[PDB]
Amino acid sequence: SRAAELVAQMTLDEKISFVHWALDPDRQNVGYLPGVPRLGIPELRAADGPNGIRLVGQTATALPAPVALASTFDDTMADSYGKVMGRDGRALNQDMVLGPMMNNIRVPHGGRNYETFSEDPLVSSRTAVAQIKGIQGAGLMTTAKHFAANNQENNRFSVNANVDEQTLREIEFPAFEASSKAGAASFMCAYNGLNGKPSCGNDELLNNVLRTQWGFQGWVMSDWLATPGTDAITKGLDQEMGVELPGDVPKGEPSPPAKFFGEALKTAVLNGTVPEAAVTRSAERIVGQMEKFGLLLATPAPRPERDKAGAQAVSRKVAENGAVLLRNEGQALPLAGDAGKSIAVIGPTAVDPKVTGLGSAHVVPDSAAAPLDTIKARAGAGATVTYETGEETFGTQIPAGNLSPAFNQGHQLEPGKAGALYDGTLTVPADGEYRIAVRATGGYATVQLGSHTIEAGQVYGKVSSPLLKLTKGTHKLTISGFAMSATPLSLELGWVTPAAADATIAEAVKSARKARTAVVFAYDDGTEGVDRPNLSLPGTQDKLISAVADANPNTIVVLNTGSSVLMPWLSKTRAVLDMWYPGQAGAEATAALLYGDVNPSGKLTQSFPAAENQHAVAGDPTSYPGVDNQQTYREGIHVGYRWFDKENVKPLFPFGHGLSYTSFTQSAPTVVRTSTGGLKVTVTVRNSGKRAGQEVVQAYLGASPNVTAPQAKKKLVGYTKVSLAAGEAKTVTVNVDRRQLQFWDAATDNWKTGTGNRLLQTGSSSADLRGSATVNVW
Ligand SMILES: OC[C@H]1O[C@@H](O)[C@H](O)[C@@H](O)[C@@H]1O
Repeated sequence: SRAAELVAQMTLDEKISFVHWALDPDRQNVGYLPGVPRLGIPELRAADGPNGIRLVGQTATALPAPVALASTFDDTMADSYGKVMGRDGRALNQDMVLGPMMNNIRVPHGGRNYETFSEDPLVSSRTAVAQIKGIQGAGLMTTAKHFAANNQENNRFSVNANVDEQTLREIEFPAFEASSKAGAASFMCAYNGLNGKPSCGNDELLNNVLRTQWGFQGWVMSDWLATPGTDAITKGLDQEMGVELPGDVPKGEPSPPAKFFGEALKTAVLNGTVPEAAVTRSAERIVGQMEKFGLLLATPAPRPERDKAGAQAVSRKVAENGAVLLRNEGQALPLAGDAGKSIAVIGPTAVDPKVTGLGSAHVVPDSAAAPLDTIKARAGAGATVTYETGEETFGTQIPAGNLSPAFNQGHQLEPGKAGALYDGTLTVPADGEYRIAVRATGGYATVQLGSHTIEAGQVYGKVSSPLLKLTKGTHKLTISGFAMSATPLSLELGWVTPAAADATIAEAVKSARKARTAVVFAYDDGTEGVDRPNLSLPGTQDKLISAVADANPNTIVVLNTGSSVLMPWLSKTRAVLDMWYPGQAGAEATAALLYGDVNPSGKLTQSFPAAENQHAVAGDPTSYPGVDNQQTYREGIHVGYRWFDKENVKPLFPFGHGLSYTSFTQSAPTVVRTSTGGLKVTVTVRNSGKRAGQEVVQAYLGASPNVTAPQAKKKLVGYTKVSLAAGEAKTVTVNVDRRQLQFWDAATDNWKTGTGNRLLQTGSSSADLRGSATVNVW
């Protein structure tokens, strides 16, 4: 390997150039390094993110949400997803993607739950490794993130999470451990603290666990402005990400200075307070990955062009395989015969599709079809398909009546500039619930109305419009923002009053009375940076669905929601199809699933609570979100379905749930120990219905009678998805790795096998387990 010898030839300045990301000269991505031309080491570029390459001013494939990929329960889908991402990044001049994210889904409100995989470590580990191998086999480096315990957005910049060792080793770490062992090029350390030190300054995490124990060969970068000090380079952090940015920086200006790993690091090396060996080691790790990826060849592999058609096909297939049919009463779905030829489509995401979540993972595709249009196509020319908005997101510009001083709507700022924008008062005509709508183009704005903060700008979608409970009278309103370099910032301030919502609802209801079938699209607003304030659909969408389902007895809800959501209207509907955020081909996939051209086969990767405050972290500020910047993961390993099982609570929908348009039968499982002490579980699955479909056979193991440490009531220990023609049977193998039969023994500081007679259950969801065997584990 040449990397150590090349670094040995570098000056201290040349070494320090690798350890802090600078701005992209092209002003598109997250970070750039200049390399060292005299040594044949090229530039390095990194872009977000976990569901496709995000570049300012350059579109790329917007894949379905990470949660949708995980809900396929299919490692081959993750491989395909990764190959598309890697090829797009290579084609678009990048060398790394900043993903995947693989934090556990712990908090139902967690803003970024859409951007990660599961509440279960096995599903997270399998999805992460298959995607990383796909991205890296296409030539692009990955960045497993956010190491570790970044399971919420609330106060992520300052909170410290105290997590016991067994919980870390069994729940949060497995996907990172598997990603390290699969050769992920890099890790990104988390904003939050872990067990008393910032993750990005935690030697136990980044050196002892990650390197001494797991053997990680790559480098660790910080999250954006998460580096805690210059000394962090001696604690396992190799690379500082972030600089101060008023907003956008024009092309041709210098990159703003690094805070801790630039000038300050040079000063600390030259005065002896940081060993030069630490800089050398970090540069060697980076350059070693560049070598492994072929970047140090005198003549490197030529970059590919985009394969837009193949990317569309994979995006479609993932959405078709990860959508979850939650409810389907009396074969309401698939739509067929007259029921499929007279439809009232309702909801804003039927015409402005919900393609990706909000935040750094947001991707704008070249184009995305509208579900209204793909439903119209599929229903056929003879059909009647109507459309009503149902749920307005902007409403109308707030009357000048209600604003003091008046707000100058529209143009705010000339390209480049930042500023305060507005300092004034909003007068509310009547106590009620109002959407307050902010529509920014050409930059970003931040609106503070009373205690509420609203961010608006491209990664936050076309409009930001939270429903706020406001009393009659005045409320403080301040605005500020910034323009991008090419484009002035323009900004509109609107509202949707209670009356305006009722009128839009009534118009939708009328269309539902007229059609045989009502298909209501409903969406949520999960974002990086803050958690959802509650688990309900935002706005007035509950009231909409309830009114439509009261008026039409054939109401189907299509969810474009990133995580769990409450469904108080559930019993009034006949079917609910969860498309997650389904990516650029989501509309095509949605029409195909609705008509049964594809048979739903996704399963949930997380538990949906039955009530706002009944879930694993509810009712305890020291567990969520923390107090005085401190939280403790008091549930331990009993998170997600493990918590519902421990507490004997029935969730709205359980882990592993997902219906099909066909039926399946399963035999009892047969089990044989493998040569490594794992298990090979065999189940014969028959499609006993009339349609081809896929089933996911899930294996759960009960507690060892020989272990006194915490154990889950049942643990997912393997799964295998199978495709069956109508009438067809296949004998399916479910592999159980030896590690799944073990627990983390916080005495021995090591894995220990949980021996003795244990219950093995097989079936098609955590709540539909028909097959069983006693397994004597040894
Ligand atoms: O965009 C750069 C980074 O921004 C941070 O706010 C996010 O936490 C990271 O996931 C992302 O990669």
